[PDB]
Amino acid sequence: TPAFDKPKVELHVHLDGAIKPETILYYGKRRGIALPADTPEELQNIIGMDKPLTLPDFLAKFDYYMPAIAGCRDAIKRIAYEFVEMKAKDGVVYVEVRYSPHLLANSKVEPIPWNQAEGDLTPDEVVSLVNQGLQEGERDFGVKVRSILCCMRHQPSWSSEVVELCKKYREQTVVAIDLAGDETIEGSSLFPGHVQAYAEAVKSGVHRTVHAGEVGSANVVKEAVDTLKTERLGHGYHTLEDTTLYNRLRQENMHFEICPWSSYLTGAWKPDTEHAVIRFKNDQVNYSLNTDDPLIFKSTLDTDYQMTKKDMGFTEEEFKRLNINAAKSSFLPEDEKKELLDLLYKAYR
Ligand SMILES: CCCCCC(=O)Nc1nc(-c2ccc(O)cc2)c(-c2ccc(O)cc2)s1
Ligand SMILES: [Zn+2]
Repeated sequence: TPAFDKPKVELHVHLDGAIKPETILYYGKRRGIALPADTPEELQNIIGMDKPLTLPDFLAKFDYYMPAIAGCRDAIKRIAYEFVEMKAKDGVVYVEVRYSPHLLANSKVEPIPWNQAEGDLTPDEVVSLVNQGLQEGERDFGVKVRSILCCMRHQPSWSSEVVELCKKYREQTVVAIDLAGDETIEGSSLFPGHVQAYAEAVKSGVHRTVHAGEVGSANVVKEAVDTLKTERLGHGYHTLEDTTLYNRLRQENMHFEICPWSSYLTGAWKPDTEHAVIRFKNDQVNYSLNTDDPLIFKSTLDTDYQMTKKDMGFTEEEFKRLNINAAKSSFLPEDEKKELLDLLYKAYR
């Protein structure tokens, strides 16, 4: 039953919310971290969702699984390897994947993530292993992979390690910075650790994306654009609350990272209304379709397309239009960006 059986691209998906239950539950055994269940199927039920949660309830899910994988050096490279296959099974020819170095680390990170004890595995080593997993992954499954390192809203003191990690591992495989986390923290956009991590990126031409607009206000989005200088938005749904902001960003041909299934499940979208993507579709916006976290949302790429295929009208034409846009909007070098594009064109006709 796949809603769109063509090659796809995906620009908004998190490593740490795309681990197989099997693998989480594997490192749980392999190292003594007691999880809330012992066969994969009920993990995917506990560590998964089907109503709007609360925000507390959502973050706590991260408190379950993460410490099985974080701190373990091979679970790292492994979730990365497993990630890439997960995508070839979706039909994706190009993915940028994101995650926070920090939150798979247990050494040289204040504060130590997830309640872990100290350690041996630094933020910087984290990225290295992710590169390996992902780029072996590329070689066997046939996906083009870049990564993207996430700044965290509630930790602007990490942010500098993030842009500089970005610079340290550039195309190999890192292409962009992000800002992610609770976008509802008061003033987190303009916290100086972040404003400067983003000005560093401009400076040293690392590409940029931001979650804004998802669960937070139009002003979150403008801060993103005007102050952190994003090239793309993470979700951006609330953009439509500010008509000039929207209008301008339609003039600017900005890229919105839509996540349709993601958004219902978060409250981000109110099940009564006109889904924002339907607007973006009717106004010809530059958006892309994305799962965001397929673990928590017990989902796959096809699920997102299915939601819109059958709940919101979307045609094959449209589906194709948006992978196009997605490719165009990628943080790939320009030579490779047009190579993606021609793949997509030959496959699309
Ligand atoms: C309730 C629905 C709202 C959804 C929107 C939201 O706030 N998203 C978030 N993403 C992460 C996140 C980001 C990157 C990452 O690598 C892992 C998680 C959060 C996090 C979760 C736990 C935490 O300690 C801090 C932020 S909170
Ligand atoms: Zn996200």
